[PDB]
This record gives sequence, structure tokens and C-alpha cells, in this order.
Amino acid sequence: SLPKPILRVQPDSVVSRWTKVTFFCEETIGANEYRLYKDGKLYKTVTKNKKPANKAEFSLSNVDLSNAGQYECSYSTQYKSSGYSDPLKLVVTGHYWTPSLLAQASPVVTSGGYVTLQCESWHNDHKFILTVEGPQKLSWTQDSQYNYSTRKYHALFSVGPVTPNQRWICRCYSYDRNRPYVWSPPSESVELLVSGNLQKPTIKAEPGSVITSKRAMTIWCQGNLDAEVYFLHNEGSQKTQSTQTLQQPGNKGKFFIPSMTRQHAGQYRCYCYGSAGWSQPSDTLELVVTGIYEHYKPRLSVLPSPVVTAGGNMTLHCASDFHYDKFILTKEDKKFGNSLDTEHISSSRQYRALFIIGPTTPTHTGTFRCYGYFKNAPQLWSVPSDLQQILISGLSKKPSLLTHQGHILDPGMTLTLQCYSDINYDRFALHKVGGADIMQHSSQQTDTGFSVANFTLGYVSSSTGGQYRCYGAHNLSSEWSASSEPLDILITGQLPLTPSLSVKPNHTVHSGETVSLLCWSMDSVDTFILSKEGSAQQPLRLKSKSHDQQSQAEFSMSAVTSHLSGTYRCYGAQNSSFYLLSSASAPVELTVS
Ligand SMILES: *[C@@H]1O[C@H](CO)[C@@H](O[C@@H]2O[C@H](CO)[C@@H](O[C@@H]3O[C@H](CO)[C@@H](O)[C@H](O)[C@@H]3O)[C@H](O)[C@H]2NC(C)=O)[C@H](O)[C@H]1NC(C)=O
Ligand SMILES: *[C@@H]1O[C@H](CO)[C@@H](O)[C@H](O)[C@H]1NC(C)=O
Repeated sequence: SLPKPILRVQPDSVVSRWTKVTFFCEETIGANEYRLYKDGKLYKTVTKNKKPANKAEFSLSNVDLSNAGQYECSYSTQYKSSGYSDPLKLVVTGHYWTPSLLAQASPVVTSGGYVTLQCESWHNDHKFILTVEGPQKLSWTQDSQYNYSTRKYHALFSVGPVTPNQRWICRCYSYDRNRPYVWSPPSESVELLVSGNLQKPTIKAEPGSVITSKRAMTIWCQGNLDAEVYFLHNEGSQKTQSTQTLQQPGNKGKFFIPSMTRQHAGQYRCYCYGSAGWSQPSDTLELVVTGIYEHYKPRLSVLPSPVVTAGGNMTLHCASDFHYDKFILTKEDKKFGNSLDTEHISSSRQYRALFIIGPTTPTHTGTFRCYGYFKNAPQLWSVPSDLQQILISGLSKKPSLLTHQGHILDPGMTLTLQCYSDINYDRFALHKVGGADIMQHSSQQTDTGFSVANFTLGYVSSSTGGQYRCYGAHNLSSEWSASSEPLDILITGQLPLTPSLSVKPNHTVHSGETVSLLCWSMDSVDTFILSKEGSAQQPLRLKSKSHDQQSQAEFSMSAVTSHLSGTYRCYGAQNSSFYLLSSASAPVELTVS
């Protein structure tokens, strides 16, 4: 007879227990009386007098379980009651057991498609309803099925067709047949990610793609500014929702991780939703967590030398006593190369990995660290090995070494090595033959008009004796210069044997004489060495033939001069150790007129 009224509710039709709700009856015709019906029975009646208005209110303060049911509104003017508004289901939650909700495969879905969601609840004979948080409340009703293989009771829903214009947030409910108006508490907020058809977002991790465990990091998803909410997801499944993003400058979805654990590694992809619709997924960014398996640290060696010339073969050796599956090399803190299988060696009780690089390009100069990991956890790595640095020389002027503070040293003296060159190199490097450590320093500008590098070594010990080389390069240049001809550092006071010295001619010779001098030892000595106080030159090393049981060596001097004040001491050495000298000898001062 009259225009049918309209029924509105605030908030939405599904309300939790002990929460205030308000019905509104809407019309603009007349207001003689309003009637609220519950399940076809007169529940309440409101009269608009004793202040006249246009729309009626019904407050159900603190809703309980009995308030759930179908509600309708009617109104009367004069003496004519006008039909019924379309019914409205008021549902209340509680009393029951909370279900769980899972994506059977993944929430990723192509636009205009369907996804399968498994809801799980422990009630035997229950009907299940899957709903979405949207304007048009879409519902799905299914029965409980139990797979004999899985030995579990649960239902499945095919949601769709997933349109890219609407955001999809799914929630599951379970209810008894004979009590339909009372549902279970809502399950987890399961949101779907739609592979849209718009512009791709750029993804980054500013601390890096390889992070040691227990540390913090950030992930940025930037892109089209049509977006409102940003998401992150993994193939090893995660879902993270960021609705309010950093506005300056522009929509940049920031995600923060305070400490990396097992679940935080894997392949990440940013998804995006906006007013125009969903977007194509981002490129796959692999996040790696190291630090786990913090007991058996791997060890890294290099063959043949940590410094190689351009155009050679270089073998890196990553080994460990522990049964890892694969090893991976990292230049700087970034990736390089690829993974290789471990190899159980019978003799050395080791698990080995042999990384081949040939030829050696100047780009290989860097800081390599090898990690170990397993096949079933490709992103969970071991502890970084003690790093191995690599330098490559070849083409430029040789930077000769000053090698000051003498050529032979007794323990313990403070040794320094200065490295100079004609070309104004901005950076110098030092390395000992047969070693694994390399040293680098920035050159200072001297008064002469070129660059020199100051190198401070520690206490001269048994190990400091050997062969040393230096290299030079510019600030921008990645190619290093060929080394200088080798410096031989010698250590005395190491062998128990002690020689002595003599000369043949007179002490006060004229400046044109010849002077042969001799030092021998009754014990076995292979080579002998002559040393002068402050000898800037390399000392001469001579072979030993045994006259009697004593081992000796003559040092001849031809065309002597007064510039040579004299030769003072003699040392010994053997073929067993070419650079480790014996103790000092009796000094002998010479003079030349
Ligand atoms: C790097 O360290 C070296 C270490 O020798 C510095 O070399 C300096 O060289 C000059 C001469 O080339 C030395 O001067 C000397 O001073 C004494 C008196 O102190 C004098 O009797 C000598 O005739 C000579 O003039 C100087 O002592 C020496 N050491 C220092 C600390 O200056 C070099 O300057 C350092 N810096 C660079 C950029 O290489
Ligand atoms: C060249 O670059 C290195 C590395 O940043 C720096 O140590 C050095 O001060 C720079 N310039 C000079 C003149 O050494």
C-alpha cells in the first residue's frame, strides 16, 4: 500500500558477543509508528511523539546469544500497515571452537580465476560458510568432508572469479544445522593476492640480499602510485599486509624485520593493489640467512697464490669437517659464481669443494668468503669462513721496495717496509710469498713528486723471514701493476750454530788491493752470507765446500775502495731453510785508504 521501508544496521550484520548494535528503519513518507519484527513476531515498536523525525532507531545494547535471527521492519501511517522490508540475518559469534583457514596451494591467483581454500574445524556435523570482507557480501556454503589419507575433517571452497578491481579478504565460519543463527568465531584473516595486469613494482632490500642471522633489515616495494595497500609473500608461504605506507616521496611500502630467523629467508615477491586494480608481481628477490649452523665454520684456501697474473688458472678450496650439501662463494658481501656439490674425501676426513676460475680477469680482485648449506634449505647458510682476499697484477711499472731498516734482522726488531714508484699511484699493496694475507694502504704525496707507502710490521719473529712483493694502483683503476723484483727478508738467531770471521791481507790496505775473507763452522752448514753494518745492498750468499770436516766459504773482494768502510759479520744457513739464518759472528773492522 505504501513504499516499503529500508532496514540498515550498524555495524555489519555479523557482530561479536557483548557489543552494541543499532538498527535503523529508513523512509521519508510518514512516521505514525515503526515496528521491528524478529522471525515473524513483533519484537519492538517505536512511536514518533512525546520528537517527530523521519527515521527510527533500535539499540540492542550488549548483544547476547538469543538476539540472533531474521529481522524485518514495517511502519504504519493513518491506519495502513505497509508490508515488510527484505529480511536481515543478525548473527552472533562465540561458544564454538575457532576454525583455521588455509590456502591449499597459495593465495596467488590470476585475475578472473578461482582459488581453493581449506577450512578446518573439529566439529563433526557442521556446515561451513566462507565469506569475504566487501560491499557485496559473497558467501559459500559447503559440507564437511574427511579424507581418509589425511585423517582430518575439513571443507574446501573455490573462491572466484577473482576480479582485479576488488580486494579479497576471506573469513571462514562453522555452524550447527539446527542452530543456524549462531556461528563459530571467525577464523584467521586470509587475504588473497591477485596477479594483476598493470605495471610491475620494483623490490629492494637496502641492507642487502644476504643477511647474517639475528640482525635487522628492511624491504622496500615501490611502484605505481595508484596503489593503496602493499603486500609481501613467499613461495615458502607468508603474507604481510601494509595498508598505510610512507607518503614521502610517494607510495613506498616499507617492511621491517628486527631479527632474521628460519621463516624469514626465501624468495620474496611484492604484490600491489590500487584503485585501478592489482598489478603484475615483482621480480623474484632471494633473501639468504647466514649464521645458522654456528659450530663447524668452513675454511677457505687458494691455489696457487692469492696474487696471480692476468691470464692464469685459480682454484679456490672450500672445505669443512661437517656434512654440508653445497658451498657458495661470495665476493664482498654479494653473490658471485654458483653453488657446487660437496665431496666426501676418504683420507683427509673432509668435505671438499673446488671452485675453478680460468682465466683470471682483473674483475676477480676482491674479498671472497665461502658458505655452506643444504639442498632442502637453499636459503639457510652456515657461518662465513675467515675471509680470503684476492689480487691480480700484470701490466704497469714495477713499484720497487725501499726495504729500509736493513736487509737482515735479529729478533726482536721493529721492521717497516716502504714501497715507492715513479707513477703517482693512489694505493699500494704488500704480500709475502707463501702466505695468504695481503695488506693495502693509501699512498701519501711526498716532497719529491711521487707517492710512497709506509708499512709497519710487528715484532720480528721466526715467521717474518721470507719473500716479499709490492703492487700499486690508482683510485679508479681495478687493474693492479706488476710486482717489483723480490725482497728477501732474513732472520738470524734461529739456528743454534755460531760462526766467526777472518781476513787474509792486512787491515790497512790501499784503495786498490784484493781482500779475500773466510768464515767456517765445524758443524754442517750449506751456505754462508756476508753482512755489513747498514748494508743497503743485498748480501752475497755463497756455497760451502768442506776442506776438512769444517764447512767454509771464501768471499773475494776485487777492486776495493775506501767507500766500502768494511765488511763486518758472517752468517750461515742450510738448504733445509733458505731464509732462516744462524747466529752472528765475531765482528772485524776493515779500513781502506
Ligand atoms: C713513513 O715512514 C718513514 C720511516 O723512515 C718516514 O721516513 C723519514 O725519512 C726522513 C729522510 O728521508 C728521515 O729524516 C731523517 O731525520 C733524522 C733526524 O730525525 C736526520 O738525522 C736524517 O738525516 C734524516 O733527515 C725521517 O726520520 C724518517 N722518519 C720520519 C718519521 O719522518 C716517512 O717520512 C714516513 N712518511 C711517508 C709519507 O712516507
Ligand atoms: C683515493 O681513494 C682511497 C679510497 O677511498 C682513499 O683512501 C684516498 O684518500 C683517495 N685519495 C688519495 C689522494 O689518496
